[PDB]
Amino acid sequence: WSYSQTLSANIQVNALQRYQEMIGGGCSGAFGWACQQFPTTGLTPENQEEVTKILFDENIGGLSIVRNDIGSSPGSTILPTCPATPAGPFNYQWDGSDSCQFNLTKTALKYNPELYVYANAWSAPGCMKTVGTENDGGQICGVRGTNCTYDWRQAYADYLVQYVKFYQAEGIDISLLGAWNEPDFNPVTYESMESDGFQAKDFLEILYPTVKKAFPNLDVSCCDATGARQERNILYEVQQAGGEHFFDVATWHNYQSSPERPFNVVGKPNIMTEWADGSGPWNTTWDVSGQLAEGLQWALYMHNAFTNSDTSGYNHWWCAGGGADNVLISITGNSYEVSSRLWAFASYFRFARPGSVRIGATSSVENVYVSAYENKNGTVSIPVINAAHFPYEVTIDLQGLKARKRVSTFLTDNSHNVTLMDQSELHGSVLKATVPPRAVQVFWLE
Amino acid sequence: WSYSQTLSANIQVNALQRYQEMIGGGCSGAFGWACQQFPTTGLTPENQEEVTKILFDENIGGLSIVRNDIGSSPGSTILPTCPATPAGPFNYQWDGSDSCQFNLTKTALKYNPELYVYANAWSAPGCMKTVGTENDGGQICGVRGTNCTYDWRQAYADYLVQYVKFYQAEGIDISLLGAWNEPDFNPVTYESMESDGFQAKDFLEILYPTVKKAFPNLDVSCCDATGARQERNILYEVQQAGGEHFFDVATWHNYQSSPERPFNVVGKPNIMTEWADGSGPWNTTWDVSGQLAEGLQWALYMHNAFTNSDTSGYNHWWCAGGGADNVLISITGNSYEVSSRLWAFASYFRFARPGSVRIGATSSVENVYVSAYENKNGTVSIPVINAAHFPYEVTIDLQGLKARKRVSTFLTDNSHNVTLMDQSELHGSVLKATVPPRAVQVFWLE
Ligand SMILES: *[C@@H]1O[C@H](CO)[C@@H](O[C@@H]2O[C@H](CO)[C@@H](O[C@@H]3O[C@H](CO[C@H]4O[C@H](CO[C@H]5O[C@H](CO)[C@@H](O)[C@H](O)[C@@H]5O[C@H]5O[C@H](CO)[C@@H](O)[C@H](O)[C@@H]5O)[C@@H](O)[C@H](O[C@H]5O[C@H](CO)[C@@H](O)[C@H](O)[C@@H]5O[C@H]5O[C@H](CO)[C@@H](O)[C@H](O)[C@@H]5O)[C@@H]4O)[C@@H](O)[C@H](O[C@H]4O[C@H](CO)[C@@H](O)[C@H](O)[C@@H]4O[C@H]4O[C@H](CO)[C@@H](O)[C@H](O)[C@@H]4O[C@H]4O[C@H](CO)[C@@H](O)[C@H](O)[C@@H]4O)[C@@H]3O)[C@H](O)[C@H]2NC(C)=O)[C@H](O)[C@H]1NC(C)=O
Ligand SMILES: *[C@@H]1O[C@H](CO)[C@@H](O[C@@H]2O[C@H](CO)[C@@H](O[C@@H]3O[C@H](CO[C@H]4O[C@H](CO[C@H]5O[C@H](CO)[C@@H](O)[C@H](O)[C@@H]5O[C@H]5O[C@H](CO)[C@@H](O)[C@H](O)[C@@H]5O)[C@@H](O)[C@H](O[C@H]5O[C@H](CO)[C@@H](O)[C@H](O)[C@@H]5O)[C@@H]4O)[C@@H](O)[C@H](O[C@H]4O[C@H](CO)[C@@H](O)[C@H](O)[C@@H]4O[C@H]4O[C@H](CO)[C@@H](O)[C@H](O)[C@@H]4O)[C@@H]3O)[C@H](O)[C@H]2NC(C)=O)[C@H](O)[C@H]1NC(C)=O
Ligand SMILES: *[C@@H]1O[C@H](CO)[C@@H](O[C@@H]2O[C@H](CO)[C@@H](O[C@@H]3O[C@H](CO[C@H]4O[C@H](CO)[C@@H](O)[C@H](O[C@H]5O[C@H](CO)[C@@H](O)[C@H](O)[C@@H]5O)[C@@H]4O)[C@@H](O)[C@H](O[C@H]4O[C@H](CO)[C@@H](O)[C@H](O)[C@@H]4O)[C@@H]3O)[C@H](O)[C@H]2NC(C)=O)[C@H](O)[C@H]1NC(C)=O
Ligand SMILES: *[C@@H]1O[C@H](CO)[C@@H](O[C@@H]2O[C@H](CO)[C@@H](O[C@@H]3O[C@H](CO[C@H]4O[C@H](CO)[C@@H](O)[C@H](O)[C@@H]4O)[C@@H](O)[C@H](O[C@H]4O[C@H](CO)[C@@H](O)[C@H](O)[C@@H]4O)[C@@H]3O)[C@H](O)[C@H]2NC(C)=O)[C@H](O)[C@H]1NC(C)=O
Ligand SMILES: *[C@@H]1O[C@H](CO)[C@@H](O[C@@H]2O[C@H](CO)[C@@H](O)[C@H](O)[C@H]2NC(C)=O)[C@H](O)[C@H]1NC(C)=O
Ligand SMILES: *[C@@H]1O[C@H](CO)[C@@H](O[C@@H]2O[C@H](CO)[C@@H](O)[C@H](O)[C@H]2NC(C)=O)[C@H](O)[C@H]1NC(C)=O
Ligand SMILES: *[C@@H]1O[C@H](CO)[C@@H](O)[C@H](O)[C@H]1NC(C)=O
Ligand SMILES: *[C@@H]1O[C@H](CO)[C@@H](O)[C@H](O)[C@H]1NC(C)=O
Ligand SMILES: *[C@@H]1O[C@H](CO)[C@@H](O)[C@H](O)[C@H]1NC(C)=O
Repeated sequence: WSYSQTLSANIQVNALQRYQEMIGGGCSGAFGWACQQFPTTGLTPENQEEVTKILFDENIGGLSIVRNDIGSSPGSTILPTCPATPAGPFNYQWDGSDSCQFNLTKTALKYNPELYVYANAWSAPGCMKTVGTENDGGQICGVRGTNCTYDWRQAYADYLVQYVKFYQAEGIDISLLGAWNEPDFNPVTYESMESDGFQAKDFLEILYPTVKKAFPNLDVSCCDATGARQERNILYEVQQAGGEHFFDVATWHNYQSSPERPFNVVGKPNIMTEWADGSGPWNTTWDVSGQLAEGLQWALYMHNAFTNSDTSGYNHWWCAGGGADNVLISITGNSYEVSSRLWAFASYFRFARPGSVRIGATSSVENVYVSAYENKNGTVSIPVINAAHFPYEVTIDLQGLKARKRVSTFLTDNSHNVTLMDQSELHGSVLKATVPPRAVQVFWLE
Repeated sequence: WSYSQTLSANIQVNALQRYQEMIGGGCSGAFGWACQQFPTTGLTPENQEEVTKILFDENIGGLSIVRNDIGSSPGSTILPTCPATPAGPFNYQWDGSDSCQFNLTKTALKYNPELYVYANAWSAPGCMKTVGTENDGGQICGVRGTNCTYDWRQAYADYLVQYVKFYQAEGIDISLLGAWNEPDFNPVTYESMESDGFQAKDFLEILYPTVKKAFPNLDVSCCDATGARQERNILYEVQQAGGEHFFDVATWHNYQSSPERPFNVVGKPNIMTEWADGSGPWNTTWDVSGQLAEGLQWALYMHNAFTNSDTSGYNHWWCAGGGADNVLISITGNSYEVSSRLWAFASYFRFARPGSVRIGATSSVENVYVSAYENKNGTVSIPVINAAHFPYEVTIDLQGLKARKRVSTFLTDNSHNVTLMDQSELHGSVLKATVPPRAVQVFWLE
């Protein structure tokens, strides 16, 4: 809703003030959701291509991250049968599908050559865990606080690297490798594995050099905790245990604690690697209810992470399929619907491409939000969020961007999906525009 | 889970550093949940008393806040029929039940004489709203951005004060009065009413002096937003509109944004007035899964709010009844179970009573959390949370508490519910103790 009233906001953007390097937005096809995106029954191949294109085409959804589950379940793992001991031999199996995640990754890469693939294990194979199963939590055999018949840490590291090798041989580079999912949480009934930061360091001291020996440019994550506070606690313990230099990227989920402050690592970026409305019905609205599933709220959640926790990437849970509101694109039979959450993603990532750097942006009005990003080639994005219920006349002072010639204005609200509204020449360093209520307006400077 | 390892933590507590004044913990019986706690069949009257005592007895749950819905629905409102215009006559009705909330409040007061009652409207009567119904959001007629036939603001203020008068005539003092619930959110199907901060100020400028004339010590809240960020935006706008001194307490819910920083108001306390696991099954465990419903997680959520957003009070959603995990005590027939979330509440509020002041407390270990509270009468509570998975030997240095002579130690973990562990004489200003893994240990100084 909105009403007639106009106020003003002053914004200053300063390319001399520089923060994090951005990675992008993304989603997962884990647990067979990639097969709902690529079913070859119901959704036609034309429509499966279109759905993936909507997500990963720079000009539409703008996404760049595909997060794949290194599976550990019957029929989803590269190690369906384990050797008796870590001496092996190991019989690795690749079916060219990987629960259709290979299809998802290959197709996303077709539409986005800058794809950032995150291979993330939810559990080790059960044979290398205290509980003897990929379900029900438990620990990698060989970290402190375990008493298994053998130390399986090297074997688990080698297994993760082999998964990466399968994708490399198909011509797909992995960008990030993770060995846990939500290690602070035991869901019991599906792939899971628990850890504190001391036990995590006990594994990372083996994983990290093993990875760099095979793939010197492959980054290692830690540790996909359920929330920001749980991640900070694991990060503290990893560093306390001596493992500061055994991971490269802090990864965390937004389910069980959300941050308003940075993470407790120096010199490492962070990615929010999973979040969704896990309980509500399928939803597409931008700003009708004010509920957390809506697109405008996701624009605001992302602004908070990028400006207050210096976050470099942001992932929905699933890309496309069933699962009610857990996807960005809902698929039923040969039909699909796009949630306006994707246009919140696009408002950031259609314009701030991988390698862009967040730069200084301030607003004189608390709920007229602004951030700004400078691409490697010097183009600049300024996504402004008018979270108020009436229009704001904004004035944007540009510092450090004198080499800019043109400005294009894009709008997302209840009747606009990143719509091009205006294009003008830049004849000074000041932008003036009226931002509609409850909207994201992106100023694209070239 | 835990393992064998011991590390140490240094803690410093300083009564010379002083923060917020505490109000307490509590819950609601709105929407008929008080009638599930006091039912006409099933739970016996003796068990109804016992459930209320478990919540509000200082020695058990330690809660002090009862949050009541000033109802607006057929059968639950003090204004069953509206006059045609704000001139009235208003035919107010008091049935002495208030959807059993009177019984909840009167029984809670019997177990806690310091009960802090928060009377909170979810919506104005439909006749005073733009939408003509208590459901489906909409605005108080007469705030900016409305074009109703009449300005109903004074009438709504008088109606809220009359509700308070009915309670005060029955011998129950109301401590806080709120005119909206989640004004950033429209659930459509139940009592709701929307507002931005400008519109809220337009009503608060009438409600506030109306309230203080009738009840000079009755505090006014604003505005029970669905999350911390939504509350900050409304508070910004109320103050931008000129309304800084038309409310007394900032109220907010933890559903759609959680804080790690203070709220944007000077000289006013804040209360987190509603949160719960809205979707999961009924749950009582302390630390088995690591899921957000668990008692240990709630202890940590409260620590975060009290130490990082200076929060003075904390409410579950419902007190007791059905509704899966939305209650602190589940009732089925003549049986009940208590969630260990209640022992997280007690770890703070059994010992930090109304009027206590949060004092300085630091820990040398990130996930050994500490806070500290000084009661008006000089006793001090120090709730330490060992969020690690092994025991910590803590050393607590006490500054500014020379005149305390005794310490009692209370423990909550998977096998203890605020159990008295030890009582010792206080020699010197140094406490030493081993805090078990995944536990809240309270040091009670007298
Ligand atoms: C400051 O401040 C603070 C805070 O506030 C404080 O403190 C506090 O105080 C309060 C007041 O006083 C209190 O309360 C109270 O209480 C009571 C009871 O008591 C009892 O109990 C308790 C508890 O117990 C439990 O716990 C424990 C621990 O753990 C254990 O051990 C036990 O066994 C138990 O257990 C159980 O339970 C639990 C839960 O609870 C569980 O968990 C478990 O498991 C189990 O089950 C206790 O504590 C006590 O004891 C104590 O004390 C005694 C004396 O009495 C002694 O002898 C002992 O020894 C002890 O002490 C020790 O310890 C402790 C701990 O425990 C420590 O702390 C110390 O220090 C020492 O060391 C007992 O046993 C009650 O009764 C009360 O009530 C009342 O009041 C109310 C209000 O307030 C009301 O409502 C009610 O109703 C009543 O009323 C009545 O009374 C009054 C007076 O009293 C009046 O006024 C009225 O009117 C009425 O009257 C009527 O009635 C009567 C009778 O009663 C008659 O007589 C007449 O005539 C008429 O008819 C109260 O509530 C609390 O407790 C406290 N806290 C703490 C923590 O401590 C302080 O004090 C201050 N200070 C200053 C200086 O000021
Ligand atoms: C600095 O970095 C910047 C960031 O990267 C960079 O900007 C971006 O550059 C890239 C690379 O060039 C651009 O991406 C290309 O886009 C081509 C299509 O371009 C045309 O369509 C665009 C989108 O059009 C929609 O949106 C507009 C804005 O709302 C509307 O006006 C349109 O009507 C249209 O709307 C429809 O779709 C919307 C969703 O998209 C929807 O909301 C709406 O409702 C409606 O449905 C237009 O922006 C663009 O228009 C501009 O350019 C034309 C000139 O062509 C002008 O006439 C226009 O007036 C306007 O100025 C175009 O119309 C793609 O074809 C291209 O694909 C190729 O490349 C990718 C990989 O990048 C491959 O995967 C793909 O297969 C293609 O490969 C083929 O070609 C390449 C060479 O092109 C070759 O190498 C390869 O081997 C193969 O042969 C690519 O995706 C991106 O659009 C730019 N973004 C922005 C925001 O501008 C910037 O240029 C850099 N600057 C410098 C100096 O380096
Ligand atoms: C400290 O504080 C804690 C927290 O309050 C107290 O611990 C809790 O106590 C309550 C009761 O006071 C417990 O609830 C009861 O649990 C028992 C045990 O159930 C378990 O074991 C059974 C085998 O003996 C098993 O059958 C159960 O499994 C069934 O039920 C679960 C429910 O989740 C379901 O998921 C399964 O699929 C099964 O269907 C379970 O594993 C249980 O038997 C009790 O049932 C009785 O009462 C209920 C009414 O509540 C009634 O409906 C039943 O028919 C039956 O009459 C009841 O559920 C609770 O589990 C405890 N929680 C924890 C974390 O321990 C603790 O007691 C306090 N300490 C002290 C000293 O007081
Ligand atoms: C900008 O981006 C937004 C967000 O992606 C787009 O808006 C969404 O568009 C989709 C379709 O692409 C909409 O989904 C469709 O909504 C229709 C309306 O549903 C309402 O009204 C009917 C009428 O009775 C009710 O039955 C229903 O419950 C709703 O109240 C539906 O009719 C559509 O149903 C279709 O699919 C189902 C599949 O089971 C079939 O049963 C039907 O027969 C039919 O084939 C569908 O659900 C969605 O509502 C839009 N959301 C919003 C917030 O607008 C914009 O289109 C896009 N802009 C542009 C220009 O493209
Ligand atoms: C999420 O978005 C959906 C649409 O994708 C909204 O669906 C509406 O549902 C109500 C019934 O609950 C219908 O009367 C409307 O016609 C639906 N709208 C449309 C456009 O189809 C749903 O309300 C949204 N939920 C939230 C919480 O915002
Ligand atoms: C919340 O607490 C309940 C107990 O109140 C836990 O219940 C267990 O549920 C599983 C199935 O999900 C049963 O097999 C167990 O027997 C139950 N335990 C008991 C003691 O009844 C439940 O697991 C907890 N949920 C979370 C997420 O922690
Ligand atoms: C997935 O890709 C493989 C080869 O990469 C192909 O054989 C198979 O048909 C694809 N599956 C779907 C459902 O598109
Ligand atoms: C570990 O397990 C083996 C085999 O059960 C047992 O012999 C050994 O004592 C255990 N180690 C410890 C330290 O308990
Ligand atoms: C509510 O309180 C009155 C007076 O104490 C009592 O008579 C009535 O039975 C109570 N109602 C219920 C449902 O317990």
